[PDB]
Amino acid sequence: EPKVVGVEILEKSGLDIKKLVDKLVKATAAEFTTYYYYTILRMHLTGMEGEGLKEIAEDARLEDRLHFELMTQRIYELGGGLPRDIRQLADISACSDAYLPENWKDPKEILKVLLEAEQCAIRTWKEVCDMTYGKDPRTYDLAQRILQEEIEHEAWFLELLYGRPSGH
Amino acid sequence: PKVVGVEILEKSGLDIKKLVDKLVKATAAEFTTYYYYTILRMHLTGMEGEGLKEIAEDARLEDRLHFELMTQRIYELGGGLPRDIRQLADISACSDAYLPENWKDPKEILKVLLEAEQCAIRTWKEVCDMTYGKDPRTYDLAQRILQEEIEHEAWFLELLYGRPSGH
Amino acid sequence: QEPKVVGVEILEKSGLDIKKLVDKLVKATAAEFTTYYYYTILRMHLTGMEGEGLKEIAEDARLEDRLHFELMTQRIYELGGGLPRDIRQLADISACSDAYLPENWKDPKEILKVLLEAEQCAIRTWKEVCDMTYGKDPRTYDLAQRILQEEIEHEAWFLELLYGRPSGH
Amino acid sequence: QEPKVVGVEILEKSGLDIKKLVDKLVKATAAEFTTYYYYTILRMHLTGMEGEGLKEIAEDARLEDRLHFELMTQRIYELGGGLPRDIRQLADISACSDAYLPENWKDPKEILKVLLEAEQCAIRTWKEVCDMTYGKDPRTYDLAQRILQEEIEHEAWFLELLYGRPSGH
Amino acid sequence: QEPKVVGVEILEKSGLDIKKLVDKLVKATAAEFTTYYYYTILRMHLTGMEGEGLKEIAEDARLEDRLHFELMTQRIYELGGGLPRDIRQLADISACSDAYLPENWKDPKEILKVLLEAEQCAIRTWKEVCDMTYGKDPRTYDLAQRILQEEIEHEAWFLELLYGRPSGH
Amino acid sequence: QEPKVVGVEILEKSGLDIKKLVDKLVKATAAEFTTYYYYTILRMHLTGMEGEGLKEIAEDARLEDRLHFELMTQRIYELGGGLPRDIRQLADISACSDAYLPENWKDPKEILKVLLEAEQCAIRTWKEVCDMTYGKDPRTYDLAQRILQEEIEHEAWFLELLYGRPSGH
Amino acid sequence: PKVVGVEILEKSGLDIKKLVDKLVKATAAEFTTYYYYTILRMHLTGMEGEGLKEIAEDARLEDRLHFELMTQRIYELGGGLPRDIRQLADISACSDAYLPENWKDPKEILKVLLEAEQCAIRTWKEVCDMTYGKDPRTYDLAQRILQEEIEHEAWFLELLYGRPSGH
Amino acid sequence: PKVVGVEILEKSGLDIKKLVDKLVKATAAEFTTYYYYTILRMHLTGMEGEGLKEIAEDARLEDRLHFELMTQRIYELGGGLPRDIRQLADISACSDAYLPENWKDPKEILKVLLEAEQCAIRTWKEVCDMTYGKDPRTYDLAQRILQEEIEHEAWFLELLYGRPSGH
Amino acid sequence: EPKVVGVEILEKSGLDIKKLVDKLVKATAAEFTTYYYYTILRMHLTGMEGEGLKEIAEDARLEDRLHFELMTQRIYELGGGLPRDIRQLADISACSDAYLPENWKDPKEILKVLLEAEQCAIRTWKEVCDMTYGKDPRTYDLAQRILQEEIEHEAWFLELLYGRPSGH
Amino acid sequence: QEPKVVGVEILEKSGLDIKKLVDKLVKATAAEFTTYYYYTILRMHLTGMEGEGLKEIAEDARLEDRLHFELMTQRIYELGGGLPRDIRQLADISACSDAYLPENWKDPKEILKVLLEAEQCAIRTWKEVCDMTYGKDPRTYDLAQRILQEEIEHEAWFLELLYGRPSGH
Amino acid sequence: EPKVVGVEILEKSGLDIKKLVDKLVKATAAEFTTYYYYTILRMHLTGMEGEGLKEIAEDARLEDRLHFELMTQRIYELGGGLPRDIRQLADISACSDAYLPENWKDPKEILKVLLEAEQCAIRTWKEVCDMTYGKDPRTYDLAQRILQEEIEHEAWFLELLYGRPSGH
Amino acid sequence: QEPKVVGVEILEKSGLDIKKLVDKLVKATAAEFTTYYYYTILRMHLTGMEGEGLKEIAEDARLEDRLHFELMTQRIYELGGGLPRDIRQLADISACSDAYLPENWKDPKEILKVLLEAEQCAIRTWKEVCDMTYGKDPRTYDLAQRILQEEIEHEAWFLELLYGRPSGH
Ligand SMILES: [Fe+3]
Ligand SMILES: [Fe+3]
Ligand SMILES: [Fe+3]
Ligand SMILES: [Fe+3]
Ligand SMILES: [Fe+3]
Ligand SMILES: [Fe+3]
Ligand SMILES: [Fe+3]
Ligand SMILES: [Fe+3]
Ligand SMILES: [Fe+3]
Ligand SMILES: [Fe+3]
Ligand SMILES: [Fe+3]
Ligand SMILES: [Fe+3]
Ligand SMILES: [Zn+2]
Ligand SMILES: [Zn+2]
Ligand SMILES: [Zn+2]
Ligand SMILES: [Zn+2]
Ligand SMILES: [Zn+2]
Ligand SMILES: [Zn+2]
Ligand SMILES: [Zn+2]
Ligand SMILES: [Zn+2]
Ligand SMILES: [Zn+2]
Ligand SMILES: [Zn+2]
Ligand SMILES: [Zn+2]
Ligand SMILES: [Zn+2]
Repeated sequence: EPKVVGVEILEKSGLDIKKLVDKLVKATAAEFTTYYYYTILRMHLTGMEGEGLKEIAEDARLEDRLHFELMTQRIYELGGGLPRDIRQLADISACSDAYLPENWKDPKEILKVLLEAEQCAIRTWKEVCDMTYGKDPRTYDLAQRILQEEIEHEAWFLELLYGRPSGH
Repeated sequence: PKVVGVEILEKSGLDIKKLVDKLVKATAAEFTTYYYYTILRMHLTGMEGEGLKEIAEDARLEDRLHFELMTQRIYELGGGLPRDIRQLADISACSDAYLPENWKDPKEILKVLLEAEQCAIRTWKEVCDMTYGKDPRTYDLAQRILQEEIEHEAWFLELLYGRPSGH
Repeated sequence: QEPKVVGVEILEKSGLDIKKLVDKLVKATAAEFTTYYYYTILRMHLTGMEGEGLKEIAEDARLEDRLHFELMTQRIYELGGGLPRDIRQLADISACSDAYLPENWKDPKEILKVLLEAEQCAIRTWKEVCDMTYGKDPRTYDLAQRILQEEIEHEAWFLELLYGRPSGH
Repeated sequence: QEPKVVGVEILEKSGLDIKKLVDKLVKATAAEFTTYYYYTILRMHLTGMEGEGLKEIAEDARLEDRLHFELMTQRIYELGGGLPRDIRQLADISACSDAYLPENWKDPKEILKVLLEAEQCAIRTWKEVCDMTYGKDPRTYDLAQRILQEEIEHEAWFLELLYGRPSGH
Repeated sequence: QEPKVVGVEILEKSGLDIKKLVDKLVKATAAEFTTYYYYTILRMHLTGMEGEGLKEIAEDARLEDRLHFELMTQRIYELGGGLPRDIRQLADISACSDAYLPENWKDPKEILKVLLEAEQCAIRTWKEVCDMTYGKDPRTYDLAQRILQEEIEHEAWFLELLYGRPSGH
Repeated sequence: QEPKVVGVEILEKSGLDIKKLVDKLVKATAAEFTTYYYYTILRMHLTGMEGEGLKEIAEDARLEDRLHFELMTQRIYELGGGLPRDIRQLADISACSDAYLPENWKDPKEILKVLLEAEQCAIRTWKEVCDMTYGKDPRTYDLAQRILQEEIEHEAWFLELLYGRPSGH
Repeated sequence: PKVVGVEILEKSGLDIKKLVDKLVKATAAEFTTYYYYTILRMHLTGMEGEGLKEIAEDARLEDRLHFELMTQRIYELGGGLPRDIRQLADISACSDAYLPENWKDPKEILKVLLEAEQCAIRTWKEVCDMTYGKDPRTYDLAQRILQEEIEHEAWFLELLYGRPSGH
Repeated sequence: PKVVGVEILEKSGLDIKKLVDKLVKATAAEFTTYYYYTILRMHLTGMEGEGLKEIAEDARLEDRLHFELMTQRIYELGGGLPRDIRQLADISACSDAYLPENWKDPKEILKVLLEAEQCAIRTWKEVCDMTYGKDPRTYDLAQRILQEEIEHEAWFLELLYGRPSGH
Repeated sequence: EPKVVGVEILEKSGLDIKKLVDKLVKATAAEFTTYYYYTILRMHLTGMEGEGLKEIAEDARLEDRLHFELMTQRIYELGGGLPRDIRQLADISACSDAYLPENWKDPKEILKVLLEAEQCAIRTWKEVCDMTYGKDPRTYDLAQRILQEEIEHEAWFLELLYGRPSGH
Repeated sequence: QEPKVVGVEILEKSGLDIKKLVDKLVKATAAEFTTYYYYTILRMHLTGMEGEGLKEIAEDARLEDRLHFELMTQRIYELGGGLPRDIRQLADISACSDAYLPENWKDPKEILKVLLEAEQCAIRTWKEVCDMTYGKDPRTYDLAQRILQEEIEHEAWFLELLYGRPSGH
Repeated sequence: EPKVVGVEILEKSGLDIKKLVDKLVKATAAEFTTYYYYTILRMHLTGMEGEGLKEIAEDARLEDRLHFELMTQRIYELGGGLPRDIRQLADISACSDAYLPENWKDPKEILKVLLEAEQCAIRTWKEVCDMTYGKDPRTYDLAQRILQEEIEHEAWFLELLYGRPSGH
Repeated sequence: QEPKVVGVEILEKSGLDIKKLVDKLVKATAAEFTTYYYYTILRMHLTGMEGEGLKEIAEDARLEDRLHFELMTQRIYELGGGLPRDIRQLADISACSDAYLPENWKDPKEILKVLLEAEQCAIRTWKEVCDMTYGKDPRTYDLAQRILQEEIEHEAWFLELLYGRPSGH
């Protein structure tokens, strides 16, 4: 088999690459399911109450799809892969399925689901940062970038649900 | 002069005078919509109506382009717009989208917008039915317009009621 | 009681079975979503000097199929339908068989075969939708026709690679 | 092996004669290619102060007809057909009569007559294709309809110049 | 409560009659909206080889006058006025006479005469607004001045076509 | 001795008190700078589902007012004036009262009231500058008029939100 | 022909022949500036003059556009440019901006630039005074130009002396 | 009419009738190339031919622009294109770039492309030699075209053989 | 009150968030005052000596305004705010007021003030980096980005005052 | 010291008379500057419905000739020459006769004649420069050739308008 | 001499700046030689085998030239410089000269050279990251960015030589 | 045996020594590469208030010379030549002397002298290539002429800075 120096420099640090890839896959799986589940959640932000909220949920959805594309590349660079079956992907997702709630006509119910998904993502990508910190500059940078946007996403929904200031 | 773009329609047994008459009435409604939606958008005020303005604005501008689009086709078919602007108002396929009395309730404005769009859907669907399998040019343009009226209705349905649609 | 939806009424007047249409739309649109996932993996494994040029053709199909998902999803909700609540449901009701990475994937022709079969299924799937909406539902027909148009192109791409059959660019 | 082409199968199921369709497509597309050549010459000879403003209208038609050629050529190969081997064959099978420079070309109305007759032939030609593919072949219909749409516009341009007949811009 | 509108107060302090100003603005803005309709028809009928180059000049005026309508309508509502409830009312209160298609429209000079008279009326109309707002209402003056500026250009275009009078481009 | 500044001489010939003008300009421009700061905080606290849509309107005003600061600052130096040496001086000489975050800011109407009052002060402030420069200083008048024009729009935005009063977009 | 854009000015008691005469002389100076600033910019050489070239270049190009701008207006008012280019030079509102003798000192070039701009300020200010409250079109264009001449003077004042201005 | 753009060439002792005749034959080859390269590109199929299509496409589109470019010049010199499109085919400077019999081997297609480009190089080089030192306009355009034919040959040489060239 | 997971992940590290926000506010305050004071400093880079220097001071001014916008967002994400009064902001600024010097007609006097402001900013943002290093990826990244531009700004003015090479 | 200018040395080695070349360049470039002035007037007077479409062709020539002036002026200074101190000197040394507005300018053919004669002079003028720099001065040749190229186009435009002679677009 | 605070903050950390600059110069020298040597290597990726490979080698070449431009700036900011002579630069390069191989007509021979150059770059920039980690935010960020692209470059050539998945 | 290269054959027919040409091209192109390196260092040391404005002129030359390297390198391979195997070879065969940082670099005139001498060498170098290819090799001549054209401009820039000699912008 071939010498992969991009991997060797990580192994020298004592980094467990199988464990890292496994965490990346679960985190990345959650991004893909988010892209699906946030589609439905955005659709159901209806009425005059929910109208302005759609574009905030839309932004999060599209940015999370790009988080999937971003970290997928890295998984393969490290010698890992995505699950063969899409159902496997759903089952190993780092996060709980962001289902449409029962009383979805109250947009706060939708916002709670979005908020919980984002909070899970924050914990998930923060764990990846802690592992790659001081060992894997490439993975750390990508994971830090993603984490940075999840923090923003949580801040958006916190501002809508509660009266908590954040951004724009 | 020989107009072959018309001859190919006549061969299909399409009544062109009747078609143009329908096109003019449908196109006239697009022009009045451009005027009336201006006033309806202006009065979507307050914190309730603020986000609604841009949705009404999008419909208004798209409907003006529907007028531009089908006006070209009317003249290609040998027809024309009414000589007087008041005639145009009178032959409009749709009822006048007047500002309602309790306009400070934005739902009243949304009701008027919704009714205007629903009329447009029925209007352009009729044109599609006549041109279907006979007039590819007019069908395509009418279909395109109808497609956007469906979207417009869906927007206002989502606002008035809690009914999902688009973006 | 429930709102009047005239965009749906004009379809019902034609005798169109809207529940049956929406069902077909959901299954077709579900296949576009799974394509987006499965083509990702298929594209990743078009490796070596043989597979290098093939990646961007598979990429083009993947990205266009994701936009097919976005496009028809909007229409499904306009018709009063919805996507499955669970992502696993979506996978299961898909109109097409799962485009799994083949066993001998290092032969790029094996991957091309899987891509081709997926596209061929999509052609049949969207053609059925066109036949139902033809002369009844202008909006759904136009969107389904547009999608079908690109699936035909996608098939043609992979036919040109697998066999020596001329198509496009 | 001879490959399964599902984009063709779905057409055959409708009872569409594909050999006859491709033959019509080739003759129509040939006329587009000759238009691109002949309209070059016709445009060149729209001279003087009378013909100056007419050049750009003939130019627009020329370039749009060249894109019609490019558009439908792709579709011909997707259907398993091809362009004629020889360029002279193409000229001979053209759906339309050759748009030759008239004898009294210094009268710009003589040139406009030739342009108009060429467009009128194209309208009839692409309308036939629409009638054949209508309800059977969504892809070919859509493309042919798009082209027909522009030929109708082109005829309208020249009708407005020759006679005083309103149209577009 | 009835709100304090300081953008209006600063005008009242100058001794400006706001009801009279708004009335003039509405009549002037109404003429812009009717122009957009009537110039459509006038442009359509600038046919033949004589009228071909004239279409785009009439087009430019039409589109610019539609933007004049949009521009001043905003200002009317800022001043606490509104457009007429009915579109027929708008037509009736228009500052200018209806720009009807003339009888011998096949002579493009007949159309140019109508265009010119409409522009000349607009110049007088917007010049009056400038005189009223001059030294009192900077916002309305600036907008009216901008519009007047383009009406002067429009008149100059048609004067150059009808007569041999130099102007612009 | 000191350079001849003809851009200033033409103003002095009109009898314009340049020291007094520059003073008014500095105080007006100081208010634009503090607006940029204070609107930042006000925008940040337009939270919840009530305040979400209001943020971008407050944002637009903030950014436009910062450009008003940039615009008139250039002019102040052209007239031989300058900004205060200390940033605390600037705050104190501001033409307008500090747009502090209100106590019950969680009611977005409280924030809107503060925004409205700031804009109303700016309208009065720039209108005074227009009155002084009117018929004497074309450059300062034009810039002050432009700014005033946008403050009128800003007021209209917040009037439409607080009360149901129609304006713009 | 009836020219209503002119009639509205005559009603104000504006002397149009006198106005056009001033406009032509002012516009002529803009044309000569375009020529003379070319030569002045070329000779802003050395390490001293290197940064100065682009400031002189900006003025030159803006002044050429002033010529284009007001030339249109002259013809709208029924006037015209001089038949001969030498006439234009002679009726210029400003003295010829000749390359000075000790041009290798860039301050000499800056002095010539500054004097030309100062003349332009006085020239266009006079036009503003005449058209003020009578001719909105000519006033607006003249005001716009004057505005840029003020900026141009400020640029050269900042270079020659230590006087702050802009960017 | 006096055509001075032609007179300046005649003074150089340039045979303009002979030049135009060569230009027409060279330009005719560009037009046929646009047709024939279409078919050649279509048949660069399989995994072997996939990357080759875009290189053949680039040549095809550039050669069509060569036709547009020199066609203008032919008319400036008082010449014209053949009345019949079949005449154009017959007077082409180059042999017809027919699809070869064993086209499924992409090297067969590349051979045809290469031969067509090599003919074009010789064709436009001849035009450069005639116009060299006499006709700056025609020389410049011919030189430009020749420059791209050299590049086209280099592309196909790199594909057929292992010969380095460009990108 | 609401659960803010973007904050919780920082608290787990042992990061003092009140102390961090306090440092961010003082640093961010200095960026805002820079935007004001560099306006005046740029205006007074006059003559043929100062002409080319204006655009370098302009670039720093505009980039520092964006540093204010950037870190302000983050302050609110962390549950902090800007001072209620603008005068408070000036008083808590991390840096000394970049006043116009007395002999400003010598452009070197202006450059000295600009240089001292930038040097203060370097120390200020470096302190923030040291605190957030290995605990707060989002704040660290933003502070590192800003620091990176302050280093460039100092290098610009060092190249003008002294003959010290840097960049472009 | 007097500096070594190698860009000039390489020309002197060819036996090129640089003083004579610069003199020709100045006279040719002077004609471009006067063209920019005179073509302004000529364009203004292409009025009526006859002259309307002709304006933009005269406009294109005017603007392109102004860029010819800018282009070759740079080269004159690179060769160690300069433009005349006085603008009147420039007019007098112009390679071409002054393109004055003709007496019967209301006939647009009279204007076209003047334009044509000016272009024909420019062709002869720049062709001379090409002949001198040919095989000696690559930079001056290339620039002169580029200009000549556009003058040939300009002559072709006016020949097509005056007479019925084909050319371009 | 002048106070350079951008350097002082590094010295406080205990960072050896002479040693760091020396490593930066050798790393940066390798980027410059890469720009030259990859030109030749790309030229010789000929035939129908090598055609698609040219653009991948082109991308690496151009990105490595930008790595040279990027880190050169930083070298001067730290008070270092490039070698006076270009031949010195070649001799101190961190990497072995990426010469055209003897059997270059086999594109795999070229790919091996490209791969070895990229693997050397990975080790080189990873060393810089390890030194600047937790001491020099600016240098670390730039070196991390470069490393990130070298990892991608290695992954490209690994995918071509062997059948190893990576990116696009 | 070896492929027929017609782009080379047409040159050989002219009697052009291609081996000698390629050799000159390589040495000229090598100097463009070393310029890119050496100008980097020279630009870096144009410090202080004296050198600030000079940096961007040196930058422009550096970047343009790197593109000269890219441009002619392509041509060298088209002619069947190649770049030196070792980068040290390239440095040694360079047509120009190494543009080293001078000892008293803190005087920007010392740096300008080095830049000027490098450009002057490039002018002579590319002029020689033009003389050889003149009337034989249109492609190489055109590229070499273009490069020469920019070296003349580069020299003119540095002549204007070092001495007071007018040039361009
Ligand atoms: Fe998220
Ligand atoms: Fe609508
Ligand atoms: Fe597909
Ligand atoms: Fe056509
Ligand atoms: Fe008008
Ligand atoms: Fe404001
Ligand atoms: Fe000026
Ligand atoms: Fe070719
Ligand atoms: Fe800073
Ligand atoms: Fe000319
Ligand atoms: Fe690399
Ligand atoms: Fe150079
Ligand atoms: Zn995410
Ligand atoms: Zn509509
Ligand atoms: Zn699809
Ligand atoms: Zn066509
Ligand atoms: Zn108007
Ligand atoms: Zn403001
Ligand atoms: Zn001026
Ligand atoms: Zn060609
Ligand atoms: Zn900062
Ligand atoms: Zn010219
Ligand atoms: Zn690198
Ligand atoms: Zn060079």
